Amino acid sequence: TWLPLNPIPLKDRVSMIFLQYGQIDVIDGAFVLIDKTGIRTHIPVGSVACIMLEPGTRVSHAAVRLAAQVGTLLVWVGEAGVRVYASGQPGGARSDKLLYQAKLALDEDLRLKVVRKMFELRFGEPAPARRSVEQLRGIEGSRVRATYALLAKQYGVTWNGRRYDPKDWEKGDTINQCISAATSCLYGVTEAAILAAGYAPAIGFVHTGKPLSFVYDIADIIKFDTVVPKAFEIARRNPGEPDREVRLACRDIFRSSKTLAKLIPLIEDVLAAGEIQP
Amino acid sequence: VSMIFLQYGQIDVIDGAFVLIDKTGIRTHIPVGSVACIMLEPGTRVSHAAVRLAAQVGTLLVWVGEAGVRVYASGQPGGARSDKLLYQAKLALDEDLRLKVVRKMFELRFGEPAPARRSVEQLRGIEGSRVRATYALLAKQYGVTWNEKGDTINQCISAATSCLYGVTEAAILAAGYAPAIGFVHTGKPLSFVYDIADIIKFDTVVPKAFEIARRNPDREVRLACRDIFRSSKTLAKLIPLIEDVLAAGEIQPPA
Amino acid sequence: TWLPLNPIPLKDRVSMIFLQGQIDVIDGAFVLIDKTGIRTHIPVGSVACIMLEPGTRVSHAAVRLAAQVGTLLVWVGEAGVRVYASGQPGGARSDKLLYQAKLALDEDLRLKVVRKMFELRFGEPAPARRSVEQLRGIEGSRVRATYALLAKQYGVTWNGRRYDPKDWEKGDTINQCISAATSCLYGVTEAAILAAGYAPAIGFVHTGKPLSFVYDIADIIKFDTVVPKAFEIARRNPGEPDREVRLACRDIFRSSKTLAKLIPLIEDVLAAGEIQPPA
Amino acid sequence: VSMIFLQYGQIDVIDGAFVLIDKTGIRTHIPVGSVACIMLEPGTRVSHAAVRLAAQVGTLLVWVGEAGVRVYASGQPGGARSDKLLYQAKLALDEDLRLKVVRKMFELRFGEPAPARRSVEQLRGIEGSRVRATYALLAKQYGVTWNGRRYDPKDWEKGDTINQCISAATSCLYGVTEAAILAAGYAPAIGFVHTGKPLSFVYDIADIIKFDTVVPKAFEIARRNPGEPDREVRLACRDIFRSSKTLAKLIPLIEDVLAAGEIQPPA
Amino acid sequence: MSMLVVVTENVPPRLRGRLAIWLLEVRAGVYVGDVSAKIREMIWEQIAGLAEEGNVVMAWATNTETGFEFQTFGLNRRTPVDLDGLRLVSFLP
Amino acid sequence: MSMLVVVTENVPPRLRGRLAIWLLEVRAGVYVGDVSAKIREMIWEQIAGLAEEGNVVMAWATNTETGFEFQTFGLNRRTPVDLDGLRLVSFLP
DNA sequence: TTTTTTGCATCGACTCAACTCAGCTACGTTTTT
DNA sequence: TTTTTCGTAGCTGAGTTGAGTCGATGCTTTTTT
Repeated sequence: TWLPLNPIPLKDRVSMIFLQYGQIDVIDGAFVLIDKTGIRTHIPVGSVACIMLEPGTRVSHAAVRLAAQVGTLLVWVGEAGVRVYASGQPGGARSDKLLYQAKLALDEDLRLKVVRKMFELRFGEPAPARRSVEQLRGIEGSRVRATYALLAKQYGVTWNGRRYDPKDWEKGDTINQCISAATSCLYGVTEAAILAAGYAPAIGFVHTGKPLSFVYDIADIIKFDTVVPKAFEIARRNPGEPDREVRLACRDIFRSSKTLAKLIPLIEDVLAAGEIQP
Repeated sequence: VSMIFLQYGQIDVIDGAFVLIDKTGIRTHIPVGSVACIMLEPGTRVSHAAVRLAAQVGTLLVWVGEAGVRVYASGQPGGARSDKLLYQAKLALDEDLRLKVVRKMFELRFGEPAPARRSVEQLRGIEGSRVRATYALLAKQYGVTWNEKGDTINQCISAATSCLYGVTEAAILAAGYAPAIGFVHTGKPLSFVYDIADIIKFDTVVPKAFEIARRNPDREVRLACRDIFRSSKTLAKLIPLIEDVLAAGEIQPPA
Repeated sequence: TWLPLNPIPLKDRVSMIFLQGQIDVIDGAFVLIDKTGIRTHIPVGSVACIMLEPGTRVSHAAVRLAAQVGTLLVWVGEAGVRVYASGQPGGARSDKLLYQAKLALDEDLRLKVVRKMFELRFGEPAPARRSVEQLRGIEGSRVRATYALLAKQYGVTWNGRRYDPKDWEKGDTINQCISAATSCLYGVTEAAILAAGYAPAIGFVHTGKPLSFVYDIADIIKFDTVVPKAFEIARRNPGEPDREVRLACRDIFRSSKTLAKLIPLIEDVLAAGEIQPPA
Repeated sequence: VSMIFLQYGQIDVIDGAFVLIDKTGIRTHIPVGSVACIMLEPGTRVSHAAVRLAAQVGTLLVWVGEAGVRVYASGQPGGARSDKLLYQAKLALDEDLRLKVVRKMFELRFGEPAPARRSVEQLRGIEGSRVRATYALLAKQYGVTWNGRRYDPKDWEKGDTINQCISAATSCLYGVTEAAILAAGYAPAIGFVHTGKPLSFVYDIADIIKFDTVVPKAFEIARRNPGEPDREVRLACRDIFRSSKTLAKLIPLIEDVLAAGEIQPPA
Repeated sequence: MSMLVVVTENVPPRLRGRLAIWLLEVRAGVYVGDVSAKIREMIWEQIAGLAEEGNVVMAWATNTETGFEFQTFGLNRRTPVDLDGLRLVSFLP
Repeated sequence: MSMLVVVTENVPPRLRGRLAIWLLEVRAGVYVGDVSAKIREMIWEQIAGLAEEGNVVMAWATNTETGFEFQTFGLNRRTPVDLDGLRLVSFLP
């Protein structure tokens, strides 16, 4: 005999865990991390929202299977903790919700309504009316720069725009690398949330075309309320090891500011602003 | 669409290409230009560098059972391309078009045009009827009594159809569409999978389910299906069928 | 090779537990063994009062142990009446004892203490320039009034607080609930007064008897807590009322910070005597 | 006044009388009218009915070590009757009465009256002096090397053998004295010479008679220097207490110490 | 959400792992976690369904007098005993 | 005031009893209670002072992320492991 | 060309740590004011 | 009259449960639209 294995609610979990040693295997039906020295470390995979796999990890078939059943999103990341790949629940979409999002995306009127609620949730005051999608997203650009400037001078950090180099890694600014680690964590839990809700991370409204469009859309609503400020906070002290410090700060923020708890309702409330009921 | 099934080794990168490794050395070499999708069968272990490579070249990883009789995990979860999900969506939510596809599905399944009589609700009665006829007749050529606590034959049929849903889901994910958005079947997370699978279920899978029931089992029905999917390239030919089912939709497909 | 064993704060303990077989000590732990050999471990350090029912027999080491973890042992009879108690022999600290004493010997200080007791018990100040025995006259009157009122909120046939010193069924169900309940209260109160370092014998309203101060303190909170639920239980006419009275007493003691508030109650009651406390 | 030490059995009730029971059956018969206090020595087990009986007749139960060298538990905790406590109290906080009690303590200890020109804090210097003299004189009438009584109560084996013997002995003495004070019905915390600590009066009573028996035998054991001086000093104290009825004679002495208050006592 | 402790003895490996899914195993067969009510009854029904005939005790933080509650499955020489509205453990010989 | 768990192995009987003074022993060497911070630190120093050549792990409920914290005394092959500010257990040989 | 190679659960025998108890022997004791 | 009787802790040697691993075998499967 055996019992079914169903995932527990996202609000009840730890936000994320970074694994980075040897090989991930399954033992007796549990997620296990083994290194080359034999040390087995058990990981409560069902109690985590995101498992970030850093370089040098190797996942068994059974492991990825297990993660999918307990509904944990697996995320393969690079240097500076940049999100590169994800794995989880293949039929993870629910038909009513997927079609809801889709039909919300296809006529551009509803699309516009959705976008405006995103605006209002992100900046806390209604968006200037009579304006259009590319225009308001222009506004969003302007206010974003204002925000980066302002953060840059409260935390007293030299800022020369958001630039990085997709080839070498240490070719980028300290602050920018912090920012990219942080934003990566946020995209982690956000993707977890959107997938859990049953929507498609690819179908977006402000950002479009790319596979994480909806992820970007949602995350950018709460990215400056939560993660980027503490990214600058870390950038100020110039630590030797910025990535780990950024993780600690991100988990701490996610737990203190109910982030996992409010992420799904945020989605539902964003999309509801757009016409037809769920 | 190009794809390769890998099994019993570790997937790592050498030279900036996918390699399958045993203690016997490199087992299968794969250049980055030749795969859009890599099916990882049981007993496989994916390296970080392999995933990094796949991510750079946009290669879909899918954790499946042997010959894809079960689908377990997928990279790019929730579909990777916006255009195809919206293509399929747009095809499914307005009902004149839904009607286009249902009838193309009908003809692909039965070889005879669907009567212009129609929408979606009147025929699901007919395919229901033609299905009763088919189960009956199949039950009668292989000489099987025809009328989880139940008869051997139906458990065979259900192992078989389960495998079929496996390989079908695999195909739909490979093509880049969403398993939840269906046309005949709706509402459930695997609707489209059901839609596609019921088109090709009877030419191959149910008959050998019956053969196995006659020879008297779930394990052997599963494995026999594994061999069927492998020998007759089922996943490989499933994809074009899906593309043409959806292309029957008045609307020009994505690129 | 060895460590000291100190009592933990009273506010942090379980109010009381009723036993039972024989109490023995094993490896330095309080153990209850019955005739079939079943050992039951009792976290004696986590209880403020252990009530020993008939048929229990305590070893020397057990009483020793209860004393060092500062748990009061109370031997009770049927109808759950307090009978005998055992605790720390040098459990009194001189500053507090002499404080209480000097508070007791001067009759003005005694009077102020009595008046503070009055105002804490009934909520609003005592009629001034009246005396101790006049005050206890008033307190008697207000008490009967209280019993009547309780008797008719809870709808219980009431003919006064009378009991008998020799048998068991000669008393009304209610009076019995009352004497069990009050026994529990005297339990935790004796525990508190002893823990604080005062003497249960030295009283102000009640005097002469070995539990005078216990009576004094308890009567302040007797009608705010235990007696009403004594009536609530009497209302139901149960077969064996004492155990239900026990449970009701415990949840009452915890729900209303009774253990937490008992020591401070003593301290400000005595502090009304113009003289400054030890610390 | 009257008391009995019980040990190595179960105390139960028969026909309304205190009984000590072992494997041989009834070991000791006790009528309820003849004991005010029952000292429970190690290895005893008290029945519920026994406690009930003791309670009806107001009998004090006291859990002690052998011959009361240690006091562990007491029935009627915190004293039983208010009068003895208030008597003692009133004797202690008034400093004229305190003074006279102190000088009677003095003459009971040394056999001679205290100089009236001195006061309490003046006197305890004097008795301190006599104490150093006595420790010296005892020190090698018995042949034990002596440089004074120093201790630190945080560790035990730093001090010399004689000093730890002395401290085992005085601890036992504090035992029987606490026992006596409890039996008389007074409070160990309210002292006259010693104050502040919960065993003040115990010290007060005990050092009066400390030099009778106990420190000398402490020195005897220190002199012959056996392996475990603590246990043998304890046992020797026990035997002294048993043979010389120490607890029994301790009580009247206490009553007289306090009666030396000119104030009339309780009944 | 309250702290949870699960102590197992003689349980098949599959239950050990199944518990290792949600809880942290600090000692052999001693698991610790912090879960919601409904997660606790889920874990419990897992225990009932998978313990076979080993024996498990699960205890969790509560608002009650002792401060926690606890439940058992299977037989152990330490059984819960009801005593004046307090649950205590007792031995058998 | 928080829930407390104490798990002992190969500890002398006297510590087993000492722990039984304050806590309730639901299993062999598994004790449970609900105590204050300083009662917990006392219980701990009782453990440290009495465990000898046994090994004990003590865990209690908190306000932190995981929901609990825990500390060990003596050596065991399941050790606490530091991982990104999360305490987890690992096996060794 | 005849390329059978991997991860994981189950099972059965073995080692090993530790709990639990019985019979035996000491002991009435963790002190200092 | 010669009345050694009790409770509790430490020790040591046996029965016993259960965890943990190794090596060998079976399997890539917990299904139904």
